[PDB]
Amino acid sequence: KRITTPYMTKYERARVLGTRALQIAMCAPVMVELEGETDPLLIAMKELKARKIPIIIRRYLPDGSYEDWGVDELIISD
Amino acid sequence: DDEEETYRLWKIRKTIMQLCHDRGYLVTQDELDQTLEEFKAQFGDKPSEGRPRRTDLTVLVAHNDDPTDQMFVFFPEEPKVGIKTIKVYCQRMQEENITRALIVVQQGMTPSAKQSLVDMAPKYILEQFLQQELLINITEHELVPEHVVMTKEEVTELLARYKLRENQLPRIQAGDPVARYFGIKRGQVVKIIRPSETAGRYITYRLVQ
Amino acid sequence: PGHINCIRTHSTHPDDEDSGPYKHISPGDTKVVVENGELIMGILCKKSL
Amino acid sequence: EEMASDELKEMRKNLTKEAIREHQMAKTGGTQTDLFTCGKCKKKNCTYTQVTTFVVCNECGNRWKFC
Amino acid sequence: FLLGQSARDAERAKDILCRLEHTTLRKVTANTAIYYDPNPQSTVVAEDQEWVNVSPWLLRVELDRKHMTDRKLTMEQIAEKINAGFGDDLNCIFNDDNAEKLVLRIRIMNDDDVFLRCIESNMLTDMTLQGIEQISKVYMHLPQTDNKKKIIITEDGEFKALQEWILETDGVSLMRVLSEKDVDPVRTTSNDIVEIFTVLGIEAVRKALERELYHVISFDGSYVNYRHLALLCDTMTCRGHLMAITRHGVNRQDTGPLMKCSFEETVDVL
Amino acid sequence: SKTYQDIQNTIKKAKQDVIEVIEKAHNNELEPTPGNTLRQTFENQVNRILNDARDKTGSSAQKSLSEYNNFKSMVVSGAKGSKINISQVIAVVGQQNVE
Amino acid sequence: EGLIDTAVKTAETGYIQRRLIKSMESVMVKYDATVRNSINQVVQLRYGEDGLAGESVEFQNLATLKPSNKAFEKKFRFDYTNERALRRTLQEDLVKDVLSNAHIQNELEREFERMREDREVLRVIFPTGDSKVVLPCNLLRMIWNAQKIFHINPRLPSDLHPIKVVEGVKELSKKLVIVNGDDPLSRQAQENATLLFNIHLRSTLCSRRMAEEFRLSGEAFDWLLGEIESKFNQAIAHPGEMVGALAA
Amino acid sequence: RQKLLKEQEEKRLREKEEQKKLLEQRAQYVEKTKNILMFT
Repeated sequence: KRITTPYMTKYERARVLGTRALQIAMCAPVMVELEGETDPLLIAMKELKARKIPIIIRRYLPDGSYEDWGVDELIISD
Repeated sequence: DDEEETYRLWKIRKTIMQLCHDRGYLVTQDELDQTLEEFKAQFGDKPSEGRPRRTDLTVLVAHNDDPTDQMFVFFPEEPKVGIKTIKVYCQRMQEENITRALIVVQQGMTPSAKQSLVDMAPKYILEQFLQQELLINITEHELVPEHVVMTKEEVTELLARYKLRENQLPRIQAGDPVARYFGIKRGQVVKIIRPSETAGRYITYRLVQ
Repeated sequence: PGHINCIRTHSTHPDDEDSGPYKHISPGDTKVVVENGELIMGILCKKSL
Repeated sequence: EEMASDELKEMRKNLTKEAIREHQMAKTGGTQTDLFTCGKCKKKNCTYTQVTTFVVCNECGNRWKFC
Repeated sequence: FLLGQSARDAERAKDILCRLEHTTLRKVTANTAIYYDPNPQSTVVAEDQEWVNVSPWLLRVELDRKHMTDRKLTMEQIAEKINAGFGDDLNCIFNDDNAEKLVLRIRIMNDDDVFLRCIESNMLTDMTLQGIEQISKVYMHLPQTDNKKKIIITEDGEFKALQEWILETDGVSLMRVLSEKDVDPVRTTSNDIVEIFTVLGIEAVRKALERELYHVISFDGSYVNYRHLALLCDTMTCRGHLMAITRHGVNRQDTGPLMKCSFEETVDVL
Repeated sequence: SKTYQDIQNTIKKAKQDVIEVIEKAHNNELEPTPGNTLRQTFENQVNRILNDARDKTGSSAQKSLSEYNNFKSMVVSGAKGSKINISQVIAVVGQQNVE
Repeated sequence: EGLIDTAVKTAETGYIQRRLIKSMESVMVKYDATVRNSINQVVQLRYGEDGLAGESVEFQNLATLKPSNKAFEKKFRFDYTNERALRRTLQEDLVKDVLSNAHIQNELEREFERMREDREVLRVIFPTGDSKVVLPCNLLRMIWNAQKIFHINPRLPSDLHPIKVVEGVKELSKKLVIVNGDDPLSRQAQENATLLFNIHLRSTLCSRRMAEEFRLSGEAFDWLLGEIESKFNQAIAHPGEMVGALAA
Repeated sequence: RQKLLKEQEEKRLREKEEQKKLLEQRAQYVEKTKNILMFT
C-alpha cells in the first residue's frame, strides 16, 4: 500500500552512491564483477547501474508512517 | 437624499438576497435579480418619511432542506444602535423556533452591544453587517474566488485521506468579510477554487480558527 | 551533438520578411533553422546560443 | 444653470469642456506602425519605441520587446 | 473601471471623476473677507442681493467660477451642506447663478469675534463639498496596453480588445468607491495589500499581492517562474493574517525558539 | 562625413524647436497639458523633443555604418554593447538627467 | 548619480534577500507529494499548484485558445464527409473504415465536443487571450523529432487511424498521474492538477491535425507517446527539494 | 434524430421542474407576506 513515487530522487541516488562507496572503501564485499577498476565511487556507480545495492530506503511520511523501498525495486533516474 | 437612499436600500436588498441564495436558503429567481423599477412600484419610493421605511422591508427566508430553519434581516433606524433594540428584537424572536438572524446597522454598533450579541450566541446566533458593506457583493469580485462551505462528513474524509490533522490546515479568522458573508464559524473548513495558470484548477482548503 | 531540431531568429532579422515572399529563403541569412543537429540557415547569435 | 443667460451658459459650457480636457492624461508617446503583429489580439496596429525596441499594441495592447 | 456608458464617452466620465475626487471650499473659494456690517440691509459693500432676501457681522466668502464649473457644482447644495453641517445656527444667503461675482453671506444668530475666524478656518481646511476623503485628486488616462483594456468575447469568437476610460486616484478608499454607481465592482482593484484584507478577504489579498509582485518583477523585462511567487504568497497568507517577513511577523509563528534567534532578536526570543 | 552633416542639421533643428517652445512659453501661448502644470508640460515637451532628436541622430549613425565595422558586429552579436552605445560614441551623447 | 544608486542598491538588496531567505527556510516537499514547513503545516497540496520542478518547464502556445469560431471548426473537427480529403491524407484501407463505421464518427464527435469544452474552460481561466503558457513537455518539438527520425515525409498518405490517436491520448491521460489514489477526492484532485497539460495535449494531438500537418505513422505515434510519458515523469518535482530557498 | 428529440423533452421536463419550484415559492410567499405584515 505504498503511495510514494516509484522513481528514485536525485538526493536519494547521491546518498546511496556515497554510502555504498564509503562501505567499499572500508573493505566490504562488492555485488558485481570488477573490470579492472579501483575507485570505490565508480564501483558504486557500476553497482547502481547493475541494481545490486544491499540498501533499502525508508521514506518517512509527514504523518509519521514510513515506507521501505529497495534500490533493486524502484526505477533509477540516471 | 431621497433617490440615493432608495438606490442604497435596493442595492442592500439585492445583496441580502444574493447572500441568502449563496448560503443555501431558497429564494425567488425574481427577487434574486430584480431591477429597481419594481422596487419603486412595490414600496413607494419615498424613504424620506414615507412608505419605504426601515423594519418594514425585512424578509424571512427558510433553508432548502430544512424548512424549519429561518433567519430574519432587521433594519434598525437608530444610527448608533444600542442594546435595548437588539434586546427587543431577540425577545420578539423568541416566540418562533428560529435561531439565526442578520442585523443591518446604519453605523458601527456600540461596543456594549457586541458583548450582548456574543452572550446569546449559543442560543440565538446573530451577526451584524454595516450598510456600507452591503452596497457591493464581494463574492462576484475578480480577486475573490468561488467559495464552497463544506460539510463535516467530507471534511473528515479529507482529513483522513491525506492523513493530515485539521490543525495543520491553513487558518482563516472569522473576521474575514467572506467568512461573515457565508456565516462560517469556528471549527469549519471552506473550499477554495482559484484559476491556476500553471495547472488549470487548484483547490485548497482553509480551516476557520 | 545528436539530432537537435529548433528554430530561432537572428538579431538583424527584418520583421517584414515572414509575411512576404522569401520566407524560407532569407536574403539576409536569418531565420535560424536546425534539422537533425545540422545548421541550415541563419546566423548564430545570443538569441540562439 | 438652465435659467442662466446665453453668454453665461456658453461660458459655463466652455469652462466645463476645458476642465474635462484638462482632467485627462497624456497618451503614451511612440512610433505607431502596422509592421508588428500583436500576439494578444492578432491585429497589426501598434506602437514601437527604441531604447532594445519595445512593442506596444495599438488595439489589443500586447506588450513585448525585441533585442 | 467605469461600468455604465461612461466608459466610452468622457463627458459622462468627468462627473464620475469629480464625485470621486475630494473637493473642499479651499479648492473653490478665491477670497474670504469678514466685515462688521451693523445693519443687514445697510450692506457696506455694493451688492444687490440682500434686500431681496429680506448680527453685526458677516463673512463675504466669494467663490471662483472656473473651479466651480470644472467640478460642476451649484450654490444650492453648497448652502445646504454649510447649513446642515453646522446645525441650524447660521444663515447662509447664497447668490443667484446670473451675477458675475459668486459672493456669499454667512451670518450667525442665536469671544464672539474669534468664533467667525475659527469657523471659517475649520470649514475652509476641510468641508467635503463633493467627494470622499483620502482621495486627493483623480486622473483620466486611456489604456494603451492590454493590462487595462476591456476584454469581451465577441459573437464571432475574437476577443477584440476595447478601449474604455479608466481612472487613477492618489489615495486608498476602495470601500467607498465600489459602492458608487457607474463603477465596475468586479475589476476595480486597490493596489494596496492591507486595505483589501478589510474589504474582500485573505484570498483576494493573496491574489492582489501575487499580481503586484509579478508587475514589479516583470517591469524591467526580467522573468521569474510563477511557482516561486505562489510559494511566497502562500507562506505570507498561511496563518490567515498577513504575517510580515520582518522580525514582527515571523517570530510570532510557533516555529521554535532556536529558529527565531537565528534571524534577529536572539536574546529576546531565547 | 555626410552623417556628420545630418547630425548637425538635426541638432540645429532641435535647438530651433526648443527655442521656439521657450518663446511660446514666455509669451503665454503654450497651454497646460492635461494632468500637468505649465512647467511640467514645458519640461515634458522639451524632453520629448530632445529624445526624438537623439533617436534620429542614432538611427542616422547606425544606417551609415559598414558591414566591416566592429562596433556594429559586436552589437548585433550581442556579446558586449548596444545600439545606444554606438549612438553616444558617434552621433551624440544625450541628456544628462539627475534624479 | 549612477554610482550612488549602485552603492545604495548593494546595501539594500542584501538585507532584502536575507529577510526573504529567512522566512521560507524550512519549506520543503515531503514524500507525501505536498509542500509543508517545519511545523508540518500544509502550505500547498502540490508544489506550484501542479507538483512539477521548475527546471523542466518551457514556454509553449495554446492552439485552441483565441481562434475564431469558424476557424476552430475547420481545424479540430476532422470532417468525415469529404472522401477526397481522406484519400489524400489517410490511405485507402482507412477511408472506407472511417466512412462506413459510425462508432468512429461518434467517437470523433465526442472528441470535438470535449475539445470545445476545453476551449471554453481555457477562455474562462485565461482571460485577455494569452497563448504563451509554460508546460513540461514541448509537444511540437517532440512531433518534429519524430518526423525527422521516422522520415514521415509529409506528402504521402500516412497510416494512422484516428481511433488509434484517440485511444492513445486517453491512455496517456490515464498514465500521467499526480494524485495517486482511486478515491473520488483523489481522482478529482488529479483531474484538477493535470488539467492544463491534458488540454494542451488534446489540442495538439487531434484527428485532423495529426493527418494534415504531422502525418505521423503508428510507430511514430507510439514513440511520441512513450517520449511524452517519460519526459513528464522526469519533470515531476522530486520530494525533499528545498523549494523555499529556491524561491527566495 | 430520436436522440435529439428525447434530449429536447428532457429539457422540457427540466423546465416543468422550474415551474414547480416557482409555484412552491409563491405558495410559501403567500404565507410569508403575512409575517412580513405583522412584523410591522
